[PDB]
Formats: sequence, structure tokens, C-alpha cells
Amino acid sequence: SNSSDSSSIKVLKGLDAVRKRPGMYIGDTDDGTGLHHMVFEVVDNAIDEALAGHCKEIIVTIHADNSVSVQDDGRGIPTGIHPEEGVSAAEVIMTVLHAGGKFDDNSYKVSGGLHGVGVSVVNALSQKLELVIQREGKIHRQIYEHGVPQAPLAVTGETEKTGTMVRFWPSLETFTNVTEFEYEILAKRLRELSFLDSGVSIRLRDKRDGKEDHFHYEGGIKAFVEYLNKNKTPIHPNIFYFSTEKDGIGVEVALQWNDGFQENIYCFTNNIPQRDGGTHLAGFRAAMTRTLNAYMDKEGYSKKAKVSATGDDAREGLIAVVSVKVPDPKFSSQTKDKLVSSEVKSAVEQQMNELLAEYLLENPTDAKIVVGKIIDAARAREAARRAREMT
Amino acid sequence: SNSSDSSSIKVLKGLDAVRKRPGMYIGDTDDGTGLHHMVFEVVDNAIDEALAGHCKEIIVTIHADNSVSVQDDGRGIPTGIHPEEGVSAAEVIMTVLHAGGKFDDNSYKVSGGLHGVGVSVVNALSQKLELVIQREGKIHRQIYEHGVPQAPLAVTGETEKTGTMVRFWPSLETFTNVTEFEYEILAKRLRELSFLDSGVSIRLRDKRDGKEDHFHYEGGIKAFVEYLNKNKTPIHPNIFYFSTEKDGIGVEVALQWNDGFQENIYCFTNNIPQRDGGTHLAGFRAAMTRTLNAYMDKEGYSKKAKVSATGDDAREGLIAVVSVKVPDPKFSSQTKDKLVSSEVKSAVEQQMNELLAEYLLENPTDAKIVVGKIIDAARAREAARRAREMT
Ligand SMILES: Nc1ncnc2c1ncn2[C@@H]1O[C@H](COP(=O)(O)OP(=O)(O)NP(=O)(O)O)[C@@H](O)[C@H]1O
Ligand SMILES: Nc1ncnc2c1ncn2[C@@H]1O[C@H](COP(=O)(O)OP(=O)(O)NP(=O)(O)O)[C@@H](O)[C@H]1O
Repeated sequence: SNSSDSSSIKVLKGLDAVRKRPGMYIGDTDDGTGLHHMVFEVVDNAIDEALAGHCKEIIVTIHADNSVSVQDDGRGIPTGIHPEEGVSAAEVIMTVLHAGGKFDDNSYKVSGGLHGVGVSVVNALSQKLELVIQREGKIHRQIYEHGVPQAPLAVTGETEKTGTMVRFWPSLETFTNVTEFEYEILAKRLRELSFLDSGVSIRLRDKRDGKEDHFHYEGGIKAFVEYLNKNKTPIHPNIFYFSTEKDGIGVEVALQWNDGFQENIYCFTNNIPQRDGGTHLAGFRAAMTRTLNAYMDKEGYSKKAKVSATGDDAREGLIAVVSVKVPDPKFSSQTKDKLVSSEVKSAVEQQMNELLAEYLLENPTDAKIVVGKIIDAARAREAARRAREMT
Repeated sequence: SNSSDSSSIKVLKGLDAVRKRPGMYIGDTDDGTGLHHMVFEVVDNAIDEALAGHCKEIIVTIHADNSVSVQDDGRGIPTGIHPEEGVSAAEVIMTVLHAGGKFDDNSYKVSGGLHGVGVSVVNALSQKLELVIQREGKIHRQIYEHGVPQAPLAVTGETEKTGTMVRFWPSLETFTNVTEFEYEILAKRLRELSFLDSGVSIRLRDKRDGKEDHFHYEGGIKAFVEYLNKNKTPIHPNIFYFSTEKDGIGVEVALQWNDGFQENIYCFTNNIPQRDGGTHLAGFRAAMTRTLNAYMDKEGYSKKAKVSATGDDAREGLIAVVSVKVPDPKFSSQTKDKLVSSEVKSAVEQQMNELLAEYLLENPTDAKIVVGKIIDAARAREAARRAREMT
């Protein structure tokens, strides 16, 4: 009719569709976030090996030629010929969307990975990708150029070591504006990951200027909160912390208040951060609001001060880390920005409701100092409300 | 623990990936978000036929059995066998991810659709999908059960009409909790869709209770702003408006302030709404702040008042519709909640900076009034600010 022939229907094979529409896969290819998510897509997979108790060291290097390599010491990507595909499993996971060992809990009981597209997306959006896999006594190597394998995966040598090293050179045909890696952006994620995974040595090297770091904090998310408050001024001594595992879901929370008025809840799901929060954030906020007000009410603070007390008043100056371990998580996007697994909200809420209530009662000084802050917040808030009329 | 062989890696063929990980394709499958998005994936395709100037009526029906059908009087899905797929173009689009006519401007100059995934995702997550294509004098029908054709696309009759009808029954194996359609959620989308597409009769029929709607507004986004403000109180007679197309990007804005204090900015890219905003919102906000502030300064308002006038105060009680019409749009998620194409920010900002400036000049009464509002808001920002940090 109007160029509406059957031939007007174009089918994009292989990785063509991701290069064509990088947005739904990698996110923002302009503001520099999707470019860094490229390093993160690889790292996450290494962290997944760490979760399964395999990888205990990860080395991220920014090279002078504007490429990053992520080397881990896990089991290594499977190298054997695929039973259904005909080429090495290594090649399958790199060239096929929705191909991966994370479609069940057989290789990874709990993992951030689940889409079977992460590393293939990086490979697709890369001018070149070098893959070196050590496992089953052999060193394996394979070079890619825009997702297309240059030769079949080759056994280049012998080794007793196990591991996977993926080095990629992002395609500037995809990424614009921000085209070079930024050390600090990598350092932040890597540092938190270290806090989230004690025992895992994470080294960050920058071959452009020689800078480097070695994150191996062992204090967990409690030390993480301490870190988040370093150039802050916490108002109470006892960081509220708990780590439960109920109905197959793990919820770990560490939090503390400061004298500032900024709210900062860092939410994670199987170590993947949720910029857009989600069900865990929801369960956490509803739980903290119910609990804090419940304490103010039963303790008469609400009565004393006739204070409203809202979530916002409560979250003012809050530094909290909420990490959940979910067997089969759900994300509303490929970049795991929002957690949509409904069952998680209750999981976090139940635990926050019970355990935080306990915290308040067990830590009177802390509870009081915090309640004061809330009341004061509710006061200044409504004072400003009344100040509208009293202009 | 050690489960890592080539057989470990699974490859989800066809629509299995979507059924496996519906989230990265349709979003939240439990709160109703994804459920209604299913309908919207369909409607959008019809709206693109409408943007292409081929569809004038769209009838969306919520059936008693909780299925929804969308009928359009457009070109109809290509029924001709696909050159390389060896199956009808209609079946290709319905069962193959990344297959459609939006990978170029041949069938559609501009279109919200671009992923070649929308309606196949729908079918994938539908326990049943009925397809009826009235094309080239013939009626073509085909039934799918969970993405699988029950029989090839068959010609069932003769016809004088062209159009596409997709009735789908969501899979309860996918969708949970909110599984019944909400008329209001559909009505809102369609009514704004009617505003964005003058000349397209959009009908809503609820076969559960007999409720019906027929949106066919012609005042464009200006009527849209009137509509949005009718429940409120606009403070100035003239709605700011312009429709330009520079550098290949069409940008159309319509705004008006009400004496309230909320900010209601609706952003669309090819009629697709952006809940999370994006580059068009960024440019809009920027140009808005700059223009007004510039006006307040040149007209000496600030030289008297002694205020900074931040955008957030300039946007109080504002209602605006920002519709961009871009060739190759970029979204950071399949659901398209945030536009990431950087070139649109410059586009919206420049256009706004020019015409908004002119508007304040060409419309004094309005300008002084709005500025009056801004002033009171910025002043109140500081009055409330005083009491705020005054206990
Ligand atoms: N460092 C690694 N060590 C071992 N196996 C790896 C590594 N990276 C990738 N793999 C395997 O290859 C797979 C496919 O990886 P990937 O393409 O990135 O998808 P994924 O693991 O499903 N997660 P996601 O980012 O949600 O798409 C995972 O299923 C792992 O089994
Ligand atoms: N009602 C309709 N009328 C005419 N053509 C249609 C209709 N629906 C779908 N089509 C054709 O089939 C296609 C595939 O639709 P779809 O699977 O839903 O992807 P899309 O249009 O690329 N958009 P998106 O949601 O971004 O993936 C479009 O590319 C149209 O050419």
C-alpha cells in the first residue's frame, strides 16, 4: 500500500538489534551511564561467580587504548561445544541474546544475572572484545569485532588457573558525548561491591595515569554505612543493622541518621543496585514510616508535640543500605534499575517492622535523638507551611 | 557449586525469553502496570498507522472475559509471506522479537514503535491472541496460544476495508494480582491520545458494564492543556503554543499556569509518554527557567524584589504538554519511560527559548500575571525558608 509490503518488515538477527536499539539494552548511550554499564555488565557476572563461592579476586583495568578488562578467578565461561548450538558455549553466550547459565539455580543459586543478554550486549556494542577463559586446564582465547567472532574459540595454552577475562573497546558508533571511561565512576560501584562481598578482592587499575585501588573492605554493609557517613555527621551512635533470611528471601539492612536533610537509601538486589528503587524500597519506606510513627505514638512524642510525622520527615538525613537476596528477581528493564518482584516488598517490610521496632526499644538514646530529628522536621515542615500564608 | 558445563548454558528460543523474563519487556507483571501496557503496546501500533496518515478510527474494547481488542482502520499488518522467513509477514511480526517496519522510515516516517517487539511481546505473554487483518480485499485470521500459531494466517473472507484487530487474553501464568483491566487507566491514555492525534476517532467500549467513550478532540495539545486545567484555575487567558520542526525534530509545546502549586508536565515522543521524562523534559525545564528569569531581569522585576527565582518555583502551578516528534528515538527501557536522545534536549530548549521569549513579549498581561505568580512563589520560598530553618 504505502511501502507496507511484507518486505517492509525487517528482521534483525544476532546482535544487530542491540546495535540498532542499544537503549532498551544498555540504557543511556549518551550521558555516559550506559558506557559505564558496559564495564558493570561484565563485573556483575564476575561478582556472580563470587556469590557462588568461586571468584575471590576481580581486577578491572582501564587501558591506555580506551578499553577495560575484567578479570576474575571463577570457574570460567563454559568452553565446550554447545549440545544444541554447535559452537563453544563461550561463543554462544557472546553472540546470542537470552543465552546463559542463569535461567535456573543450577549454576548460580542467587545472582544479579538473569537475562542471558548482559555480556552479549557489551559484545554487540563493542568495536572489539577479547575473551580469555581459563578452565579445565586450558587457556582459551577469542577475539570479536562488533559481536562477530573472528575465529572459533581457541585453546591457546595450558593452565591450572580458572577464570574469565573480557576486554572490550566500546563502539563510538553507539556511545556519544561521554566516550572515555572515568575512574571514579568505576571506583564507586566497585567499592560498594567490595562492601557487599567481603572476601572478594577487587582491584581497580588505570593504565592511563597509573592510578589504582584495591577494595577489600571486610566490614560489610555496616562499614558501608559508616563510609557513606564519613564526610557527614551521624546523630546517633548505633547503626541499625539486621540480616534475615525468610521464605527464601534474604534482606540485609544497615542504616543511620545524620544531621543533614538529604535522604539516601542505596537499594540492591543480588548485588545489583536499583537507581529506581522498587519493591524493596517500597517495603522499606512503608515499614520505617509505620515503625517510626508507631514509636512516637506509643511513646507519646506525637502527643507531646502534636506532630504529624511523615515518611519524608523520617527519611531526612537517612543513610541506609538495603540489600536483598532474591532467588528469581524481576526487573522492569535490562539495566536492573527498579526491582519489580512483588513478594520482596513484604519480605523487607516484615523484617523492618519487627527488627526496627526492636532497635528503637533496645536503643533508647538513639531512638530519642532520631525521634527528635523527626519531630523537628515535622515542625520546620509545617512551620514553612504556615509561613506560606504568613508571607 | 561446580555446575558449569556447556549444557549449563540455556538458549531461550522464540518468545520463551519474554515469558521467562517478562519484566525487561513489559515491566511490572503484578501491579497492573505491565497488564495495561499490553494494551498500550497494541494501541501504539495503531497510533503509528494514524501518525502515518492511514488510520482514522481505533476502537479498543475491554471484553467481559477480561481480554482486550484493538481495532484500527489502517493499512493492516502485511500478510504477504516474508522473503526470508518463509511465513506470513503477520506471523513474523507476531512471533519474532526485533521484526517490524520501524527500523527505517519507509512505512512510517515517524512512529512511537521502533523496537520490533511490542506486539510480539504481547502475544508472547498472552495465553491466546486472535489476529484479524483486513488487507487488500481479503480478511485474514490467525490464532495463537502463548505465542504459537494454531494454524498459519488464513484468508477467511472478502473485504472492502483495511485494518488490524488484535484481541488478546493475557496469560495468568505471567500476570498476577492485578489481572482485570481498569477502564480509567485506558480512558486516560486514549483521551490524551485523542488530543495528540486530531482526526483519529478513539473509541473505548467496556463489555463488562456497557461503559463507553469516544474521544475525538481537535484542539490539539492546546485543548489538552485546557482539559488538564478545567479542574483547576488557569491564571491567564493565553496558553503558550508552538509547533516547529527544525533539524529534523518536531517539537510542540503548550503550557498554562493555574493558581495552584503543583507541576504537571506531560512529555511524549512520537505520542509515547515518558513517565521518567528525559531529554525533552531537560530542555524544557532549562529553557523555561532561563526565559522567565531573563524576562524578570530585563523587565526589572528582580531589581525590585531581590530574589533568584529558581525553576522549581517557576514551575509551580504549571501545566504543560511537550510533544516531540523524532525520527530515530532512543529510550533506556523497552517500555519507553525516558527519552535519552540528546539531540532532542537542544531542540526543545532552543525552540522554547525563542518562542517563550517572544510569548512574554507578545503577551504582556499574561507575562506580568505569571511573573506575579513566580514572584510570590520565590518570595514564599524564602518566607517558608525562614521558618523552616528557624525551628
Ligand atoms: N565471568 C564469568 N564467569 C563465568 N561465567 C560467565 C561469566 N560471564 C558470563 N558467564 C556465563 O555466561 C552467561 C551469559 O552471560 P550474560 O550474557 O551476560 O547473561 P546473564 O548471566 O544471564 N545476566 P544479565 O546481565 O541479566 O543478562 C551467564 O549465564 C554465565 O553462566
Ligand atoms: N495495527 C497495525 N497496523 C499496521 N501494521 C501493524 C500493526 N501492528 C503492527 N504492525 C507492523 O508490524 C510491526 C511490528 O510491531 P511490533 O512487534 O509491535 O514492533 P514495533 O512497531 O517495531 N514497535 P515497539 O513496541 O517499539 O517494539 C510494526 O513494525 C508495523 O509495521
